[PDB]
Amino acid sequence: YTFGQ
Amino acid sequence: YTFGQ
Amino acid sequence: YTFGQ
Amino acid sequence: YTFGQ
Amino acid sequence: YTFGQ
Amino acid sequence: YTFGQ
Amino acid sequence: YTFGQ
Amino acid sequence: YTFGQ
Repeated sequence: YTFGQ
Repeated sequence: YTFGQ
Repeated sequence: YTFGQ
Repeated sequence: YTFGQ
Repeated sequence: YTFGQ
Repeated sequence: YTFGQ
Repeated sequence: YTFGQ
Repeated sequence: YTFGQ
């Protein structure tokens, strides 16, 4: 799980 | 699990 | 688990 | 920049 | 910059 | 577990 | 800059 | 700068 912003 | 901003 | 900002 | 694995 | 594994 | 800011 | 593993 | 393992 990867969340990038 | 990775969260980056 | 990695949280970066 | 976010790199997750 | 966030690198997680 | 790593938290960085 | 955050590096976690 | 945070490095965690």
